[PDB]
Amino acid sequence: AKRHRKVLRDNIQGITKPAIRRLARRGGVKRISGLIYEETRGVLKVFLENVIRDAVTYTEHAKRKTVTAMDVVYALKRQGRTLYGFG
Amino acid sequence: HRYRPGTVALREIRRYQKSTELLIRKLPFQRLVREIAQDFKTDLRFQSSAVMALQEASEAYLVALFEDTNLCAIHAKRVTIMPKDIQLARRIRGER
Amino acid sequence: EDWFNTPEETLLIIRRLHKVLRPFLLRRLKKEVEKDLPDKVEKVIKCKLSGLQQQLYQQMLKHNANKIMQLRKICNHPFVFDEVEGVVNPSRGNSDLLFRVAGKFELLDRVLPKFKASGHRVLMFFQMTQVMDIMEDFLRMKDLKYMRLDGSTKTEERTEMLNAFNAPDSDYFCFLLSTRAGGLGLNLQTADTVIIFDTDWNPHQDLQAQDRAHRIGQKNEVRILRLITTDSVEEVILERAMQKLDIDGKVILDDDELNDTLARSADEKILFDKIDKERMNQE
Amino acid sequence: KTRSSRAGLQFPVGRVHRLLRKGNYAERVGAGAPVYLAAVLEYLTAEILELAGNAARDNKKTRIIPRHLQLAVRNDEELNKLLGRVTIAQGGVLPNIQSVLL
Amino acid sequence: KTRSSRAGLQFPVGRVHRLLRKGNYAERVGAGAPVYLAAVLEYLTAEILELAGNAARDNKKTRIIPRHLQLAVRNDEELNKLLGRVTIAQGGVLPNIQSVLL
Amino acid sequence: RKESYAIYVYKVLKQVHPDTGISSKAMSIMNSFVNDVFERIAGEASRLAHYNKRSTITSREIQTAVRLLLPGELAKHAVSEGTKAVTKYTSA
DNA sequence: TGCCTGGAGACTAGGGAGTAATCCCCTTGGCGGTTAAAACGC
DNA sequence: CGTTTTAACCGCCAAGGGGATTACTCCCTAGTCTCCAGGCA
Repeated sequence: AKRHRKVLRDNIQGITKPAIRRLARRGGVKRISGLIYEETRGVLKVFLENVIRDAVTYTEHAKRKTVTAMDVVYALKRQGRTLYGFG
Repeated sequence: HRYRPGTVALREIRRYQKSTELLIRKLPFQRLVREIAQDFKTDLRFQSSAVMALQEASEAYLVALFEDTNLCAIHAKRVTIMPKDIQLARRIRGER
Repeated sequence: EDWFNTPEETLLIIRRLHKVLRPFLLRRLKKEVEKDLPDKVEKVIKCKLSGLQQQLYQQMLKHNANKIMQLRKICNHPFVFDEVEGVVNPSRGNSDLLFRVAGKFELLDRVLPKFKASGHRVLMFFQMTQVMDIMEDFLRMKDLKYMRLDGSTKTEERTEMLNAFNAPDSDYFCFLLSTRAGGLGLNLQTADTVIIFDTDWNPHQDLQAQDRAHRIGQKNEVRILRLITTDSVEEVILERAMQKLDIDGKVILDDDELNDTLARSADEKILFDKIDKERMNQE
Repeated sequence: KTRSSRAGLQFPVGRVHRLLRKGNYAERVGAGAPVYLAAVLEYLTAEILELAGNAARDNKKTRIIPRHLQLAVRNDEELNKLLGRVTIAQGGVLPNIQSVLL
Repeated sequence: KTRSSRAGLQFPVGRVHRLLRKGNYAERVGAGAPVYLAAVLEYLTAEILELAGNAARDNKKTRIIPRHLQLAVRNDEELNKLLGRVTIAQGGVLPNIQSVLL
Repeated sequence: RKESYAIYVYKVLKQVHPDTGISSKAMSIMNSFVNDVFERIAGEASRLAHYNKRSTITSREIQTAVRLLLPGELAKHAVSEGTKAVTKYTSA
């Protein structure tokens, strides 16, 4: 269209099909169905929602407005999954 | 010169399991993190280390879930992961 | 650092800097080398924004709760998100309210007939990129041939566009150029009209873009107008740019009014009498 | 005269004792608890560093990287059981292709 | 005069304050924090007992038994997600028939 | 200042391998691992002394903590070394 | 129902927390240019 | 696998806003002593 490009791509579509494909290949999957993408996108969205909620609560308890790395480390440590190499 | 399906898949599997590179681009994941955090609180800043740790944790969880669903699919005598495979993996792990 | 940034003190520091800098920088003016400048021309025209954006500026319900960039985008033109078109004009075509939502587009509509009748090619310098697409859509609505250039648009197409513009009988009477992407990349010896858009916090690039209309050998009187909104962020930004220019000085809508601003002679007012009559009929 | 030399260790006994005191784990802390904890910590660190050095020498590398740490902690079943719930940044996953996919 | 009466709760704020003091959770404890925690505990027990009484009335029983508590915990999704890892004596969770194994 | 376990891990590495070095990322990972193990053992000993209604963290508490956290061989050798260290601390 | 110890009230003070003053560094938003990566089709 | 497209990565421009600091204040809670009634047998 000459008037405008009219691009409304959603932000959740940032993780594209080859990214999920590489993740599955790293996980050890040979052949991948076509419906895996939406499912893993929803799973990633739920996980990020939980972790971000925990980190936001942690950083709001300290009255700070910047989400630091230690906040995410504590949020991950709360859910029984400790991450190393960041603090 | 074309190859029969399955061999390039195995080559890519070997390449990715050997290396430790990030399989998700930085800017899309950062934008998604910011969008998801907008729902909890507006006008929030983010350090690069924070989004990097988020990306690392997400990739680790995703590859663990992919290994689990691959095992579940192999249990079904198949070589194709399906949505129900991931659902069963999440139900057995308890993080549903 | 302590003494250089001090500008008694400004006079002494400037005297020492001149005494020590004289063998470094050479600078000459057009009025001294060629003396072929028809006028000192420089113009700022003010306008007002629709109440729909004035309410948002006054209330800041979604801003005070990025703010500067969003305010500049709003002041530039509306219809920057799909919801705006979906609410105002679901057809997303060229229709009413396109040239009324902002004073910049009202002025553009009022002055386009004079550019068409007079034949003076107009270069419009822009800071934002979506504003360039909105201007392209508006010019398509106006059935006016124009040139579109932007940063990293194409490697070789820029040369073809420059060659086409340089044609002695080109049928394009306007071109849109990004301010940051200018870089003196075009020798504008066939145009005399310049439009300045978004405020460009860096006066260096503003002056660089404005100076394009004064190439050596130009025969037509140059007219450069900068469109600034009032009672908004744009006015404050213009004031800050003026303060920056004053600091650098120490180291470095009526038909008759628009006619007087744009006409070079009484014959141009005679020609624009028809445009004025058409504007009166439309009003 | 530092207590680490008396005990024969390389870890700071005083720092460990201070962390145990100001950590509010209890109201009193004995004198054998800091040296014992430092001994356990230095033993674990020595084991992990030895495994990482062996892994790096196998990969003809003279500088330990997170990949070598991941390989060393996942090869040994004991540390794998200990740090099973702990992910390591820039460590990836060990290469393991199934027989039905080869 | 008890501070719980002033606050309006039935749980003893003094007992919670003493437990937080001698529990070695911090070096000092506030005055409103024990009341807050007692109110949270009171609300939680109120919800649990309400759901247990509803389950008992549904089963036509005049007393609360561990089966009623288990049913009340497993029925509500909120408490199920909260109490997912804890197991309770007198087990069994949910009578349900599978539509695929008829 | 900013305290860390960098120099101690570096000395242990140079005492176990004199040739192979260590990077900053691996050093931070090792420091985080040391902190995690320290906090685990500290919490274990604290709750153990609390379960016995005690208030003095001693060698027995840390020994029970490491026997509970470290599984199998990783426990045994450790406590042995621990005992050894304790004995040496009684020597001087 | 009877008994008592944990709970409560009054007084003292000091140290951790609240608040003001100061500043720079990390972040946010945007644009240029290049190109390896993403999209569409058989 | 190909061909067409395009958004990600490295590089630059600008700004201002919390995250750091230090200094002063201040009042909340830790005691210590004296009653006493809610909780226990």
